[PDB]
Amino acid sequence: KRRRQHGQLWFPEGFKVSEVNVRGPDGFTPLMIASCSEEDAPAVISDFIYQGASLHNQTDRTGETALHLAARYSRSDAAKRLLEASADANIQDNMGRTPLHAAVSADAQGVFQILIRNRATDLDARMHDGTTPLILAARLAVEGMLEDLINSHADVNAVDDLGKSALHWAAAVNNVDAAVVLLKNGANKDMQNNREETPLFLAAREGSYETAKVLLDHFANRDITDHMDRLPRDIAQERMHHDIVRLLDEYNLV
Amino acid sequence: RPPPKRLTREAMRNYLKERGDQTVLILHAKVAQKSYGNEKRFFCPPPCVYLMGSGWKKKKEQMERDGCSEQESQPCAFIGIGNSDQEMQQLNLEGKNYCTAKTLYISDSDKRKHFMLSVKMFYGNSDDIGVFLSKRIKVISKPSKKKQSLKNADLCIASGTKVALFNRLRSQTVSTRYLHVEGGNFHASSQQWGAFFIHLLDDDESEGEEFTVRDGYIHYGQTVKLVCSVTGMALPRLIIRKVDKQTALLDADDPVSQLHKCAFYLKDTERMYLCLSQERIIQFQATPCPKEPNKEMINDGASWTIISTDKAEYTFYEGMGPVLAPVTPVPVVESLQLNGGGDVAMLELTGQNFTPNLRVWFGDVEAETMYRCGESMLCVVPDISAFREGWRWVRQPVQVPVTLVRNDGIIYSTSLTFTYTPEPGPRPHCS
Amino acid sequence: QTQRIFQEAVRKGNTQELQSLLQNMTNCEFNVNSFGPEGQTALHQSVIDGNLELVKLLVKFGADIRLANRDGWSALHIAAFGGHQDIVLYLITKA
DNA sequence: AATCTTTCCCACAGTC
DNA sequence: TTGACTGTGGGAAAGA
Repeated sequence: KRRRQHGQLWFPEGFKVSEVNVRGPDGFTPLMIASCSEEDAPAVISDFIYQGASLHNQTDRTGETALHLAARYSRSDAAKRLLEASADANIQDNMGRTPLHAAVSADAQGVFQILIRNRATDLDARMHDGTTPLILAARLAVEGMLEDLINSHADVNAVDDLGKSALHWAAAVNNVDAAVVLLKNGANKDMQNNREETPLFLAAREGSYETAKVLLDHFANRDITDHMDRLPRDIAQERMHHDIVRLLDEYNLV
Repeated sequence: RPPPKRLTREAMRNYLKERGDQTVLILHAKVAQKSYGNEKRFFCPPPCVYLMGSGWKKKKEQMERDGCSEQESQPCAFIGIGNSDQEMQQLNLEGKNYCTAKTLYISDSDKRKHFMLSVKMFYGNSDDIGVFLSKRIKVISKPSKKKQSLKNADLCIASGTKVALFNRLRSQTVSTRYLHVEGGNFHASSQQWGAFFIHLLDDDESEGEEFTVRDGYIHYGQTVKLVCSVTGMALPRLIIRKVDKQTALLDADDPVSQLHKCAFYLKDTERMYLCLSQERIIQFQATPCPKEPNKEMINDGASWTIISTDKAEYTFYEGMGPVLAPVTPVPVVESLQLNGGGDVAMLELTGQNFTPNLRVWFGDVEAETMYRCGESMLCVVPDISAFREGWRWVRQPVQVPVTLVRNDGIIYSTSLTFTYTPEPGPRPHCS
Repeated sequence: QTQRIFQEAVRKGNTQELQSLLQNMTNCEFNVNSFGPEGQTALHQSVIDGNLELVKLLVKFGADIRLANRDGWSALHIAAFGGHQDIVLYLITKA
């Protein structure tokens, strides 16, 4: 109840009836640039974190902070002393990215292993489009980065704003290593999104042979209608994926 | 047969100059009343296909510059439901910029809960344009006219959604006159209709054009404001009231479900309700109120039936000449994210209807692109040297456009602009 | 005229003796903080090189520390990006 | 029960 | 003119 969407009036006949931390360009702070880069740069970041340094400073354009820059550029040494300096790990940028999201997207192995071992770090963080880091790890098919979140007790049965699950994206990109570990750690085999679609449907749409094979190994129900009563065989024959149809006609019946 | 043609640099510069977007627009309601047996209850608001965009005229020139008649160069359209081969009805665009499909029906033989309209388009000279689909439409048996509630309902009207209003004169099919806005004038045209935002307003507000909006689902007896989506010409505050049997009912706290015969009341305006006199809209008296203070006898021409409506849009352009492959997969980009920095500066694209035969273009620079899935694609940001030759590193922010290009050269337009982030230090990640 | 293009060409040699000699006699043109070819003063590119004696002599001879270069960054940003810890010491001490 | 969704069933007011 | 149809709305009937 704050915004307003104006227009322009119009009436029929007769209306009388109414009766030292230098701002610099953008939003970059000296500690941010220190975390972005015998060069004792880790020691430089350490000395920067002390004294009168403001850790929580967001970018004017991208909205990111110092920890976000340390996660994107894969500077794990900076993020170490940042977290030791009582920094925040649940700061949303202009796009909703938490530092964990930037660490997973940029394939920052060290920052990832440091963030999962932190207590206050959120693992079910939801961005603007609600995508969770556990979903990003399967979307980018980064090896090893997925199971470390599940062993850290992350929500595998999570949904985004649309309602897609981690297994949905694992079936879309055909990341067999993702879908296998998800289903082994208690992923819902027949979860329906807001559009009433199963992971097998998305696997058959984009030609995911191996992921559909794994879902059939884990006894996924082939006969689930979508919002238009289309079975995965229907979309497979529509997209002309004959081998997927043969898998839906032979492999692991009853 | 013509092979695929990669989009060149100067063709992209020409696109940046001219920008002849051949946009395709589809307005259609979100709810469809189902027909039983052999009946044929048509969609009260006919699906309206617009063809906005200047580049369309350019398409008229080039084809006519290659020996095509005015009848041959005119795009014929077909409308149909996808899952059934019950023949696509024909749409003609002789000298019009749009058209409405008013002879569509959905039989009970199709037990689908939702569906979506399919539009085939091709020119008279057999050159295919392609198949464009609209947003989903929900099937309904009968409007929820009873005293519904908010607990699990979702077919009511949210403040800020595109709606439409129509009329039915004494159960006559041809008497349907739709609400439209054109030339700064509110018309009751039986051939056109626009998208109307409906905003719930507090009982205490201002005169107009500036107001405190209100959230929540819309019920009867409240104060609403109607605003056309394109023109912007708004109406003064109105109060929606459900009517039945030429009698308006005001004392009602029920939610406004779909396909409802509502009435609009002006504050301190006696009983003057917004009615239609044949061709134009006029305020009508509706005096009798003898049975109950909450029962006003309103004359015919007043059963304004309300229905929500969505909007599908697909914009593109032919940057490498017309190709044989149809442009039926139109990618849309809802948002653009980041993936790394420095030498591994990558971008994640979240959208819909992506195709593996697509490549991103940072302005006029071709970048390496990977196809993750039909709604997500990764790309590598090129070096700043491609934009500024002498620059070894990003000095000041540079705003370039981001577009999508198919293998054949069909350039798709986006609304997002990439911005190179300025870097304090010179050489990054020297190795 | 020719004396103005001396510092912008002599600072690219990393010679402290020549700097101390040409600055002991000082100069009259009062070039002082002088934006170079890349718009970076001798202070900024001296921080880029990473030698504490040059930057200290510059700060000694009236070189303002809290000035933004042509692109908009101060002297602290380049010192933080380069990793030289000894430069930020004197950049913070001068405040 | 008091609501609700889903199928038929049938009389206006007009066009064919 | 009379004869065979026709989209639209409303109430009875049928489940839930």
